[PDB]
Amino acid sequence: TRDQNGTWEMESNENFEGYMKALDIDFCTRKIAVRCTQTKVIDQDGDNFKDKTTSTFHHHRNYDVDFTVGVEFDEYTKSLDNRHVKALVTWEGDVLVCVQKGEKENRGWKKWIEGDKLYLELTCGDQVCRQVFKKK
Amino acid sequence: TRDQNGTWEMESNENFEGYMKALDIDFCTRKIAVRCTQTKVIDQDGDNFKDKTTSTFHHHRNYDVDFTVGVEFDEYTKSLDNRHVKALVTWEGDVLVCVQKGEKENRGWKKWIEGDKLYLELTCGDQVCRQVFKKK
Repeated sequence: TRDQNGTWEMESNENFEGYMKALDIDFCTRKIAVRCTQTKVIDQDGDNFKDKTTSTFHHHRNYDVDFTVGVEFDEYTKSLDNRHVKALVTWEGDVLVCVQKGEKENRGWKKWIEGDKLYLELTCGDQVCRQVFKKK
Repeated sequence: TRDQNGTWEMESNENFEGYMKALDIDFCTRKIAVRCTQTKVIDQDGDNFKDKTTSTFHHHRNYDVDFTVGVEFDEYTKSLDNRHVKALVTWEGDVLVCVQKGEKENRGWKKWIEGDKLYLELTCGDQVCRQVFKKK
């Protein structure tokens, strides 16, 4: 049949990355594009076509870590760089301090309550990231 | 206080990209990561900690094309390779066939209905991508 009218949801995708490579699309765009869902709305009147395609990219990660202060533990940093470190968490006053021994030097974090907010400083080498969280 | 229990929502995030760079996280991952929401649930019993962090990012793009079978038209392939092509769509039986004339050779697609599914084959050079769509 020639009638392509309808709302179409992509259910299978084969060799999208090979096609994109042939178009000289960079590895980054290919990595996001191949993870997208695709919805195609086709409005067709005889030989006249309107095609609206919506591509959607959705990312969710969960990263769960359990530890006991003072007991060195094995950490696999799956939510970041996916490396194995030997982490040791200790208290320095009211600050929670973690050294993450492994491939990277000067790697760890500090976590503390100040005001009614949670402060997190992550360090690796010469870089320090500071994050602040509020209670929900 | 040493009591870090609670559900925490990130409200400030500074030098995350520098920290990720030091961890050898590529720019492609970093651009997604800096856009994620972050919620941290800390369950703490004395020196025993469970930390569950969840990160989410959602993005959607639209690509809308109108054409008439047999009428050549100008197409700019944003959301793929960002090139200008002169597209010409024709019927070959009940198969909708398009040639995207331009820089890339053997570039085009075929679109047809078989059963109640929509089949799309995209071609560039020696690469063929095959996509199958179902009705919603």
